[PDB]
Amino acid sequence: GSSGSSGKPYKCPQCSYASAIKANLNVHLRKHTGEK
Ligand SMILES: [Zn+2]
Repeated sequence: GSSGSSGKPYKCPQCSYASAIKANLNVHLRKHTGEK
C-alpha cells in the first residue's frame, strides 16, 4: 500500500514527514501542536 515517504532518518511522530536535519523536524512540529 503506497504510503509514507522513506529516505530521511528523522521522521515525524505525527505524519510521514521526514527530514535530513533534526532542527528542521523540530519546526515542523511547531505546526502540528497548533491549530485554529
Ligand atoms: Zn508531521
